[PDB]
Amino acid sequence: SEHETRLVAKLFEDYNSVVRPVEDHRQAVEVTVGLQLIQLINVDEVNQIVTTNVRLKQQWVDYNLKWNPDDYGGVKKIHIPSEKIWRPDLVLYNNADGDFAIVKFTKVLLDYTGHITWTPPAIFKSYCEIIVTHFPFDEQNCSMKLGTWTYDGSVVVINPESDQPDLSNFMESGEWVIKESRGWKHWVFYACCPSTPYLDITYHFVMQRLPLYFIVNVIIPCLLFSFLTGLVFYLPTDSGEKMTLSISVLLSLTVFLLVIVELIPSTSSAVPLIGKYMLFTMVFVIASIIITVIVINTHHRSPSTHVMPEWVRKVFIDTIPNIMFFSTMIKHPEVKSAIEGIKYIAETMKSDQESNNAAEEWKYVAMVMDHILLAVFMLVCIIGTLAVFAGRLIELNQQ
Amino acid sequence: SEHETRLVAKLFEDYNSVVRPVEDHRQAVEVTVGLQLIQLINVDEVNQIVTTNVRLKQQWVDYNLKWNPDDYGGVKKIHIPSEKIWRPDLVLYNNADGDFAIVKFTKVLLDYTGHITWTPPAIFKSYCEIIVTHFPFDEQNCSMKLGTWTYDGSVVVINPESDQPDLSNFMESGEWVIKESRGWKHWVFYACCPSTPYLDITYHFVMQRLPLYFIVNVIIPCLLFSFLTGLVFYLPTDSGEKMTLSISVLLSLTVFLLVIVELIPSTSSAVPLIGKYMLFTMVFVIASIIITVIVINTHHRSPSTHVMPEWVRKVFIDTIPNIMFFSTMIKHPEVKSAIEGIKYIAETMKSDQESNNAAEEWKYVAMVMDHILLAVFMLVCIIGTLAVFAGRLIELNQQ
Amino acid sequence: RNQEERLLGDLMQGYNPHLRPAEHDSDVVNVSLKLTLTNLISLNEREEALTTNVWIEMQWCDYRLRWDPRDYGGLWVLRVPSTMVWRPDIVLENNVDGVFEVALYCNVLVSPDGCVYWLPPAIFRSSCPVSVTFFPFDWQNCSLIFQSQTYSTNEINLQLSQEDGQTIEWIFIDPEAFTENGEWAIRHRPAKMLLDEAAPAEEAGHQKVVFYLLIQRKPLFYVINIIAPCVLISSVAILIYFLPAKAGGQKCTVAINVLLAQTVFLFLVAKKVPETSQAVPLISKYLTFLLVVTILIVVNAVVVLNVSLRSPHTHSMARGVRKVFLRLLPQLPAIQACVEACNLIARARHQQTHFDSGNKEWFLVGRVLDRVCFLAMLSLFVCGTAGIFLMAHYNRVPALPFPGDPRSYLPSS
Amino acid sequence: LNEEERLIRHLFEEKAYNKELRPAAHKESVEISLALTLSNLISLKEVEETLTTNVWIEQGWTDSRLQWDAEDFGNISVLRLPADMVWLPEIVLENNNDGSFQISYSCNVLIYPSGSVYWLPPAIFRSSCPISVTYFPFDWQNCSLKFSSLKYTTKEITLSLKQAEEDGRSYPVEWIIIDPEGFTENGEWEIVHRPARVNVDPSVPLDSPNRQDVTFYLIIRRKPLFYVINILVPCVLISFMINLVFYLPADCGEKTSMAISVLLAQSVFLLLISKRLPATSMAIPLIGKFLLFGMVLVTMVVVICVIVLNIHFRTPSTHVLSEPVKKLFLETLPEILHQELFSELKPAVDGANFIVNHMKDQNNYNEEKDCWNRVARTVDRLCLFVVTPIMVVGTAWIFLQGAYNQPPPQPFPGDPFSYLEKDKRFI
Amino acid sequence: SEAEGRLREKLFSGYDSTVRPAREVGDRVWVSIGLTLAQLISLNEKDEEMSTKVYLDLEWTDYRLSWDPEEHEGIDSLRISAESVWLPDVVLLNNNDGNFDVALDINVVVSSDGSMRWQPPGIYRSSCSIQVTYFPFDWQNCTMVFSSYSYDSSEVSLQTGLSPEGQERQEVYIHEGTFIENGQWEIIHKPSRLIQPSVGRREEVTFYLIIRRKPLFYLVNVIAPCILITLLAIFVFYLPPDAGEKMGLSIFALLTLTVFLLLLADKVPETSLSVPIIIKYLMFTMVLVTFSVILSVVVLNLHHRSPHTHQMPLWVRQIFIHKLPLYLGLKRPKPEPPELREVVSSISYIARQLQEQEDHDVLKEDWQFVAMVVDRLFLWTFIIFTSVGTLVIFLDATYHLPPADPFP
Repeated sequence: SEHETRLVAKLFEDYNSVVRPVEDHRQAVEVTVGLQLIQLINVDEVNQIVTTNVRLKQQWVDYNLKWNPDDYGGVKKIHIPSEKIWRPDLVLYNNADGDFAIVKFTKVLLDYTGHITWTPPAIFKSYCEIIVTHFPFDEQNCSMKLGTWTYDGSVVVINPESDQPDLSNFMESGEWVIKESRGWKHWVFYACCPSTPYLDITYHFVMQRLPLYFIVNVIIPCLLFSFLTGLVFYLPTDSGEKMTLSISVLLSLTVFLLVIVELIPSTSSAVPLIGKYMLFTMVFVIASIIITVIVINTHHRSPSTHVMPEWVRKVFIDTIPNIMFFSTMIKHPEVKSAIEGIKYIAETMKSDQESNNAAEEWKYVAMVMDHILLAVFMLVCIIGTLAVFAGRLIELNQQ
Repeated sequence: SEHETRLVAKLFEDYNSVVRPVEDHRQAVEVTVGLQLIQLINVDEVNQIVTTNVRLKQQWVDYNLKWNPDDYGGVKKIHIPSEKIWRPDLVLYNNADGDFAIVKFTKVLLDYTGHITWTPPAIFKSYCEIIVTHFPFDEQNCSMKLGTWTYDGSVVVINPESDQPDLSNFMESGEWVIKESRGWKHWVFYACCPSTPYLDITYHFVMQRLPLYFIVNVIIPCLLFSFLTGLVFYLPTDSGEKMTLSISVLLSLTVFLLVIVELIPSTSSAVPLIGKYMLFTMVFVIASIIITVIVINTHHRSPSTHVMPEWVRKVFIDTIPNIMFFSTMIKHPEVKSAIEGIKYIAETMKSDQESNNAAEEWKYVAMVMDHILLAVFMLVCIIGTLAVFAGRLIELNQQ
Repeated sequence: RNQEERLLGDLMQGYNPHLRPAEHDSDVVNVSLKLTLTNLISLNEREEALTTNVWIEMQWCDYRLRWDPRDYGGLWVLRVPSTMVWRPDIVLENNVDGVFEVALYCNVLVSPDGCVYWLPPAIFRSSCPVSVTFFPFDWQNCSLIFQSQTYSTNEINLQLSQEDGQTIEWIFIDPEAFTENGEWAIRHRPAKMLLDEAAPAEEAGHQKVVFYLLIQRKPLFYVINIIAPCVLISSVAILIYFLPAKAGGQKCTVAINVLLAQTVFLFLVAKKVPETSQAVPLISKYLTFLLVVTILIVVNAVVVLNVSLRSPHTHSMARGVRKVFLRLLPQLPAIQACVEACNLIARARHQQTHFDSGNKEWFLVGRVLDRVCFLAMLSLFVCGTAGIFLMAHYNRVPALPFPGDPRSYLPSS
Repeated sequence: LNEEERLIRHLFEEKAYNKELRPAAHKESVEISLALTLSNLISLKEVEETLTTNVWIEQGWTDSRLQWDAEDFGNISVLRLPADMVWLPEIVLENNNDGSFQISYSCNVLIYPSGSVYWLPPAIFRSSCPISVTYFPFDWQNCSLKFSSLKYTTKEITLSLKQAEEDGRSYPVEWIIIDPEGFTENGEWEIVHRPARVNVDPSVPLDSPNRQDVTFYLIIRRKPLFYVINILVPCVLISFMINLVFYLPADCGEKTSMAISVLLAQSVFLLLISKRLPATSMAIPLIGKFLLFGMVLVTMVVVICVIVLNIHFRTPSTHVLSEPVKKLFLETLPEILHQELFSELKPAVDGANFIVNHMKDQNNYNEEKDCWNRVARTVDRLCLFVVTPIMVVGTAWIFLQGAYNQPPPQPFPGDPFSYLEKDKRFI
Repeated sequence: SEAEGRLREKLFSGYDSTVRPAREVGDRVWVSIGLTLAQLISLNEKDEEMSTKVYLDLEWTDYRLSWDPEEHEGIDSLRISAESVWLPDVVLLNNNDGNFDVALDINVVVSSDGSMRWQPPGIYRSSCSIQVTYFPFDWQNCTMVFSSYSYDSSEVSLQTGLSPEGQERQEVYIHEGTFIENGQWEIIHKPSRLIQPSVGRREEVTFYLIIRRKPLFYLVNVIAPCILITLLAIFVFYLPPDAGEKMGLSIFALLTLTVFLLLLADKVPETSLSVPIIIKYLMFTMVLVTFSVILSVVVLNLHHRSPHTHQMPLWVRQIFIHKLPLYLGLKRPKPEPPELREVVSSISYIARQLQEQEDHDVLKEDWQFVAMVVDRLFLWTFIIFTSVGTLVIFLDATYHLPPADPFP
């Protein structure tokens, strides 16, 4: 276009992009700022960094970039490079692992009235404090503080375009759901510049994690392994396999604890819900191991080496009927040698019978102890799992 | 300063940075090159790349950048952007995943005599071949070959600033200690340019690893499991736990081998001695498992199924104890039916006692074999432990 | 912007940003430096790198950028791009990633008396040699060293910033910008200006400004998620002394499995500590101690099983049975065939009874051995745990930022 | 003044050099000679399928605008210039997978009085190398570096290989140059063939810049000692212990536990080996095939151990030992594989008879138990002699497929030329 | 050539590369966009990002860059640096890494009539929403949206680039001679569609790639080991209770399955809109092995019931000794002077003791036979459940096929 070529040559013959685009230096540049969240790329909990793809729409009037369309064949809007004009220097205060300002300098749309629209893209890696208290059912409020760096409120005034970020082009995430989003303008006095206030717009997004992945891949195996903890008390002591069950469960929960520990920040501000559950089932399994060792010791207590205490007999055999499908428990010297041998055999079987019967008393004590402990541990499993998860679950189902 | 402005205007009016800065094109530019190692960032062994922070001090003289200080207010030195002047094109020949040449163009100190000093920083990721033979007690020699790329020795002569690289500003590394460092100048004839020699300075650094981390995290657990191997032969066969011990120790040695695999490059120039040790203990445990299977099979041979060989009764019953010490081991139908039944009982128990005696002989053979194998395997474990490690350890302690 | 444009045109005529603001040669340009920590992003212990978000305030005065506000309609400040003015090439010397300069080259704020105020933001990754001796109950002394990459002491004077009569010898922390790290608490934050008196006065980087961060780890995560699991799973190893010394007792299964668990914990701990070799971590030494305790538990379980399952026909020892009983108290014509068969039956039962008695004696010997060794290993475990944890507990941060310096380097108020 | 300064002022100011114009007539093509010197084969990442190589790319052409008479300029016979001051053919690596088309360091060009421009920039190129996994760790790979111009077509430039001279006879350099003074050997990969070709595709149109290219191929063979020592030997030795369960007794010996532990070890090996190779579907790795075969064999042996334990723990009160099974598994297979005296004494005689009958019943029970145990042992020995040959044969077959794999004798099948320096083709 | 230099000087006299070539106000610049896939580098499911190497094919007209070849020595085409001419601001809108522009700056081919052809290379990383339900037997529909970043539809209008075959070709071009197929993905369909906005976005050209995974790696490395471990879990019920190895087999099979799940977690997508079918299979197998552990504990409990303490309920006797064994084919083998005075007393005591032991053994054998019947019933039940569940899951996976039509 020859008209637009002449216009662009005329507008930038004596243009200065250093100075603010005002007729008088005493007035401020009014800027309208609007964030458009295109995609929520990542929420790194370990490093506490939120990666978002955004478009930072900025609108402002330039005094020296006006023209009459009648003088230029009716041209009313043009597209010009942004690097050649004055721009607001909008900086993300809470940047963590990225660029502080815009680095992609896309074209600006310039109207004949001096109005400039500049909508650059950006990949903001902002800092979000990650609260782990309800992980993997946690809610995270992550903010983005955008403000002019070197221009105070007296020389450049930024205004929000809308009360909320623009989510009309937001690609839905497979891990997070944005519950609420809101942009607030703040006037802040900094110690570096105590005279004038500096303006900022903080855009915050409340995000609810979708917990299906962590439920399937972490929680369900842990529930399966914790359910097998109490079943050690239904195993007989004569099988010689109680320790196998308990120890394998303990090792599996140890591996899963490593997996969960690799998934959360090392901050000390809160203990995660899943970590609390893991420690609970670990103490549960170790208690099961201790009382299983006690049960095995009681079962194998040799009656010759151990006398039955009368209090144990009262507590376990006499007391505790509950369901009692149990029972509760001439004249040759050769002839003389035969008499002595037969008597010795009979007395030996007498002694063996009494020793065996005392052994079964010990085994019966162990059996009833196992039957009480099975019910106790099975109930404790459900009670602990509910007491951990159900509070957050009913909170989410009730909100 | 106004005089400095006048000077810098005077120096760069007809200056050409393309031209070599000498009075005559037939003479060479004399460049003094010195390397200052600031920090050994990394010695990546798997990728065989050494990352270092360095300062590459280059000094020369520019013929066309001289001035009289009396004519410019007594200015004897100035600072000039390095991009405005001719520079030597030093390149790191053995670049692996970095920049061949200097990319950060700091300023140059220029004297009134034309002397230029330029000290750019660099992050050099060079190629060090990793001799894995004595890992983790290993010593690595890494070179840095620096030379002018396009200028042969007849047009640009590089000279080392000193024999040794400058380690005055070196931050000491926690994993490596530099024992020796030296720079050597070389006149190399390349196939691309047969007629002229190209100069290079190769700065080499000998480094000795500090092995405490690998001693604590790898060697000590592995030694503990190697010691755990030997106790299977002192464990009785009546406990039913020999195989569990053996295969568990084996599994642990597998996971240690496949992490030490991850900690070492996959080159075939040499096999690490830690890998030799792990293969040695793997074969040791596997021989232990095979021999334990033989012992277990021997412990339950019975006269009903196996007859005692004469050589076994010659060796393991009388010859082995010589080196060891043990115990070296009115008639009526009903009436006559009762008498014959008592005869049957007596014969049955006598036969059972004979069978038990033969079984006990087999158990005693298993017991003496277990003692011999306990001694042999403990001694073999100690000998293999010392033989692998004693060489490098005494070499380093004598060093 | 008529007055701003007029002033920028007037000031930038003949201005060379590559030349120092020395009105007369041999003059030294005073550069005031202040640091404001906005967020301590991380301390990567493996790479030994401290990532910090900072605002680095640099102040100096350019005699070439002076103007009278009355000549320019009362304009008393000008925002100029930082590339068009001269700057001191202040860089972080101890950077790890090769990034020497600030991130964003924002505008400078020039004042009528010529004094330039630059306050860029930066994400600096400095080199912090991590001391691991008391991990996770450790504190680290990281440093940020700032110096001019170009100019020497005779050319610029790099000083700390001064408030109204007071020198700001500390990292500033604005409450309106600071965010607390969830893992690290800043205990001391001094600042110093270091000028080696005997160094050359012609080389550039010899006057430095060092900002130190003494940071204490918050160890709640590591105690809850790593240490207490390890302690309890090691206590499980102690329980094998109560299991019976027979088949089905399952001593070795328990002991070797808890050994595998402790090795897994050692693997987990090794991931979170550097590969340096200045010292062994506290938690690593505790893990090695627990491993050795479990190995000795396995050794004694094997010995106890061997003693308990010793056959009477194999061998006997009169001294061994005596010593345990000493310690047990502190611990607490058809008739001819008929009679021949009857005698054989009785003698067989006698032999069975004697064999059973010998087995019972061996069983008691094994039980006594297990009981005596239980208390010794419990004492070893408890003493080692208590000693290591007290050593952890007594690793407090020093009271003062610098040993030998009575000063606290904290702001007045 | 410097003759270099005079010459630059002559070539670039007096004659007004324009780097945007080709050094040729409009309907004439510039001949670009290309060679490649491999300084270091940095890596071949199989999972990412990327070859990282350090290479000096030698480009040569003639620029008649940059010629001078050496006599008029103090017998100056060479000049170093920035590469951005002259027209360049702009040769790029088309096979890059990271997006870095251009050389790394844009060094100077050397120009001679005849007008010949010579450029030798270094580069670290990351090219796409599809990987064959069928014989890992005994595999060989065929990577290629394809160089072409995206700015110019065959009408505008003509790519060709560098020509060298021997005793006055000119030949083309049809191989990757390996300078002994600038080459470092890779510890894992040895170069078997290193040819170089000029490819012209007649299918694509003449106006396409992709019609012509120069391809430098690297056929490389892995050195398998690392994987043989560290991976294959442990896994094979662990796998072959599954035969040992057949020697373990059926009462004390934990046959099933040992066998499933071998299975767990094989699973760990397989899963950790799958991470060292890409997830392609062209073929299964040799080691992967071996581990799958071993896992299936271990599963069969565990099932066999379950059946043997089932047979061993049989009793008269549960199963009847049929005479056919008895004869088959205890005789046939083991052979090939290798008046007071009435009334007052009635209590005594009755008790004696009952005791005797109880003892006889117990003895018969015990003999039946022993017969079941021997049947189980015979089954164990038969399964040993059936399973161990199968495992040995399969292992030997798989690893002989592995060992006998070698690269082709020639770089290109169907082309007899060896692409070696000794066989240089003078023309 | 000097003629080329003079022509270039003539064309770029008073030419502004930042001004759109609109001869009249209100004129549209028609841009034709085509794509050529050189390599499908990867589809990373964890990052949900498709990495590709492509050659764009952008065609338009610049009326300011036309000339008469007869007046310029027959020069009818020029290859000009792409920064010296106006370019459409065409960008990959749906990029994932923040990189919008092309990979290399190359020449634009300008014809004497002003026709501009630009074929830049580009290494792109676009966003792809991974449908995880049938992974690894899944097909993905990954899109590449190309649009002008700045110019609106009234200024620059897009259209699909026709191949030399013409006919308004709507497809990604792949040169079968040089294209190397990805080893993990097969391109089923590859259309191209001009999406025009409703009545606020602008016109875009979307290139779709329907790509089907080749699941041989996951079949070999994951599915078959899981089938083997499940088959092993079946045979715990054929193991005797007297061997004392049921717990070890079942629990360590569960541990192996857990190991497989954890070491498969590095490959599966990490979204939460669905569950992969392979993860469903692993969870089913883990639950089945857990139930096998539970019922093995039950069987071991039944086998070791002390006869003197536990009296068998009569209903247990009827169901598990009389009724079920006939149905399960588990027939029980059984169809069902002073010295002399003292010696007589002793012998009577021996006979009574052996009688009592016989009764105890009978009750113990009855309990063990009940445990055995329960074990066989559970063996058959687990065979049925395993086979049915595996068949259902495998038929659900195998019958998931890529579409026959790109745009239903």
